[PDB]
Amino acid sequence: TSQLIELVGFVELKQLLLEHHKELKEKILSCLTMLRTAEELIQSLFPLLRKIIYTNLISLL
Amino acid sequence: AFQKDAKSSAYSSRFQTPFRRRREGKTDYYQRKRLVTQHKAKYNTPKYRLVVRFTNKDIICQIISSTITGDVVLAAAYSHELPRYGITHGLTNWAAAYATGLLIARRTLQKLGLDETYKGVEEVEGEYELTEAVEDGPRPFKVFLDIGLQRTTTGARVFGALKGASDGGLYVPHSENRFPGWDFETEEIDPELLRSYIFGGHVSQYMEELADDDEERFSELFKGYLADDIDADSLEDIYTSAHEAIRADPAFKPTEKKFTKEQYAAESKKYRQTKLSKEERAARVAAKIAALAGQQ
Amino acid sequence: QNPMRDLKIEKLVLNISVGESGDRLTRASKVLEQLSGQTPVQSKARYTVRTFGIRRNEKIAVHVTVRGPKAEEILERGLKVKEYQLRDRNFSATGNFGFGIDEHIDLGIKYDPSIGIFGMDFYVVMNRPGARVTRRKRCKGTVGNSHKTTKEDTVSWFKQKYDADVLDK
Amino acid sequence: GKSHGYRSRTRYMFQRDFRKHGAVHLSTYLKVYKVGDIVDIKANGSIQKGMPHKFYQGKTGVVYNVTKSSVGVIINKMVGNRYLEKRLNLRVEHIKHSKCRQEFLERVKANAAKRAEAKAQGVAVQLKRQPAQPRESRIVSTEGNVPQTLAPVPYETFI
RNA sequence: GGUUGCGGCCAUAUCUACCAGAAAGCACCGUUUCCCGUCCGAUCAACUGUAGUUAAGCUGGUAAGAGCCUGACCGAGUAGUGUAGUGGGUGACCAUACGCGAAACUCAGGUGCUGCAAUCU
RNA sequence: GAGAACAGAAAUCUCCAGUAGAACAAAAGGGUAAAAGCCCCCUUGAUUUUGAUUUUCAGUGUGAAUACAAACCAUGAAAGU
RNA sequence: AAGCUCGUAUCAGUUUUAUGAGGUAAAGCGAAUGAUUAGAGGUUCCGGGGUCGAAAUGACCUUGACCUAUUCUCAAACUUUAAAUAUGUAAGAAGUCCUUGUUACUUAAUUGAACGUGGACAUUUGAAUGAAGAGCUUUUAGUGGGCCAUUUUUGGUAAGC
Repeated sequence: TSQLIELVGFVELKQLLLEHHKELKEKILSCLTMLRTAEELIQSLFPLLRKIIYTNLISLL
Repeated sequence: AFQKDAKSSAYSSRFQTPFRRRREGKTDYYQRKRLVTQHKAKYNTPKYRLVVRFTNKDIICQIISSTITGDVVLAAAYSHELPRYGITHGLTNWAAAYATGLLIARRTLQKLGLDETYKGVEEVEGEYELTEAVEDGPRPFKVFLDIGLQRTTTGARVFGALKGASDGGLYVPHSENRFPGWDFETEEIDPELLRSYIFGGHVSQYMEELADDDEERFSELFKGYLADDIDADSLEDIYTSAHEAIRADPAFKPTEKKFTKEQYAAESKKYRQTKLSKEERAARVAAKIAALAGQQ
Repeated sequence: QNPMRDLKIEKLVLNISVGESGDRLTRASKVLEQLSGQTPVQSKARYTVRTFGIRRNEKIAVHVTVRGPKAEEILERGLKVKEYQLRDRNFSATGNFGFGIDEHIDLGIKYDPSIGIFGMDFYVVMNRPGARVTRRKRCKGTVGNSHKTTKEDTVSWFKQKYDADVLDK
Repeated sequence: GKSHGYRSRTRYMFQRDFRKHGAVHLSTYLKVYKVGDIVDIKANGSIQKGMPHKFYQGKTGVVYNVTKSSVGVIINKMVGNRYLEKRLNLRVEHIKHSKCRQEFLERVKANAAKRAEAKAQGVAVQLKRQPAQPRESRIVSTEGNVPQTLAPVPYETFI
């Protein structure tokens, strides 16, 4: 449903995080930093292995 | 439970009860909205509905005209009509409701102008077909229903009551997706298995596993049938000859009656109490200021 | 009075909390299956926790509800484990009761090291005939006061048949 | 920057109704109105799709059609002196059931039996009821009720 | 008179704490070969009318209960508002003549009503 | 609020009380309970042609809403939308 | 100021009938704004910086965000929605009752509704009934700079606007 992936994207919410937890991971880290718990996010990189986004976020936090 | 919470007196202000027919539960405004009430494209029209209520699988059929003020019952078909004919028991099945639908299609039809018209078939085999009404004149009659609850399922005496009425001249645009013998997979219809629930083939089928298998409930279940000598193919003759009693005299003959509303108007107030006026019961009022609520 | 206001068990509901999904849960499930013959049901985490290590909708626990005869067996069978001694709490004001057991083996059931060792709890909800009034579709009602299951009434019931002991104050 | 474009604008009126309530009272879409039922611009609280001035209030035209929306009416815009043009009506939330064509037809129309009785009786008809003529000299009594002379209480000086 | 299905009626019903229920008419309980519906035959669906039962629900009765409603020259011909008017007054206010005219508190009474069909000593 | 094998004031399961501070597409507030809502299953009438009416208006432009008939679909045991 | 077309012909500073419309009262911040308050006690290879061992996961502090254990629960005038007291529209030859036609709507059913004709309710003909005229079209001039008092309403920290 990557369509609605970008769906929650353009959106998606804290319920959007629920939908996300129900490239591809481009939209991934996208709404990633979006919702940005951070633990969920480390595990995110987890399920993972985008890059730029993550790096920037880490540098800013 | 207000012995623990104990609400205040200001809490009861925005209180609003529903229907009398809601608490006790009798009327619904989501099915009746498309049953009694209707757009003014038809205006004043005696939309007769068939009220069906199977309690303990007991045959109950009621016909009430659609009126906003003052309902008038046209006809009624209960379970105290089959013992009158000759059918003792076995009136709680689908075949009984099937014969009831045909019986109500002759009793109500008698006062519905003519009785010769609106028939169809009398062979009774179980086949999905449409009744051919008389061209130019007698339009195909359509009977309306009135239930409320009862889950949408297959093999219902309530839902199959229209099927029995469909063979009585009553033309209703129904389907065949819910017949006892229908496959959920494909869209094929099997009239062979359908016939089993007409002559009581499914009833005698369970009896075959009682004289060799289930012997414990042999003396318990099926007892009234042995009293009328029903065990062989005599059960089939019951529903078969039941159609002959339908065209006999559908005038609904009253029972014993014996003294209606006259001599039986004095029984309740013979053991219970009543809310008598305080002017006569001053002995109980003056007793409240004595020791009941006046401290000894 | 009493005729027809006996005191059947409505249902026994065994329940296994497991702060995670995966093998360790499908194994808890396997336990409840072979023990009930019924295929058991999974429950998702309601919110996310972190100090419990769970996320919203994770699948975190299985359970299974069991009714009539089969109920009484597993009741007594695990009731054994508890040496026929509950406590004065354990019983709800609305007259049901429960207990936990750990080690689901202390009641029949072998070991199998590729299954592990799980607890053995489950609640027992009691009722009388005519419970249906509060439960059917049409004319749904609430059961009359002098018909409701209570703590007094259920404890006394337990103390009797089973013979088991109540305990505490 | 602003709030328009695709689907926005109008941040002055933003929903429903109340009053009686049972839906809108489930009998609006059922019954079809005819000649007499006026759909006064009622229920505009949530129906202000181009809200008019506060001056337009009270005037009424002539009903000629009943449908989904409302009936045709006029509002003699008494601005300055005479009345301007225009017609109005109202959406669907302003659809009512006027009782003016009810009570008036249960008092005058109810006395139709008193009209068909003059030629075979002797005049004295019509429902032109008398308003309230002053009472003349009536006959009263005294025995059974002893008169009593009252007096206002002496209001003293106090806070 | 009572009871069941189907309406009108929307606190004049429902809730806490009790009592009554000979007949008829409901419900609960029992069954799992077929159909529908679950993690669980509790609810729903299907089948049957032989067996525990006035135990639950409904109804009725009991009540200076609670809540709500009706009535009264009880509160109160009140308060507020309108018209007219050369009364006092700096402002904030307080009256008379001629119409209309608040709520709550106090007191008293009632404790669901009704049509059709069917059943019932 | 009252319980329990793994398990603490939070997680899983069960029961009781309970006339809506909720749910019901954006930010928000009354509704309504054998729900007008949510979930599962079943889906393409959220699309086209021919009329009329309501608010603004000069019985306007644009936009939006309500209510029929005449083709073409879906859901349902029936009555319907 | 200058014209045309008509007649039982335009209604009302006083009294009865309560169907619509509105955003001032109540509530919430648990996805919208704001004055979403005020502290203490821990844990450091490697969240980011020093001193001291040539070193090795040898050791020891301070200065910012959290968790556990408390308090308040966010002003009526940010927005949307939503009441009592109140005010138009309703006033019959233009309408109603009894007998009777038609059609492509409704119904099993010349039944109802909608749509016609004829007769009666005839001086109490649909509260009371004051009242030196009514409707439509066209054109021109002046005016787009005043003040004060009484009653009602908002604001109103002396004198006072």
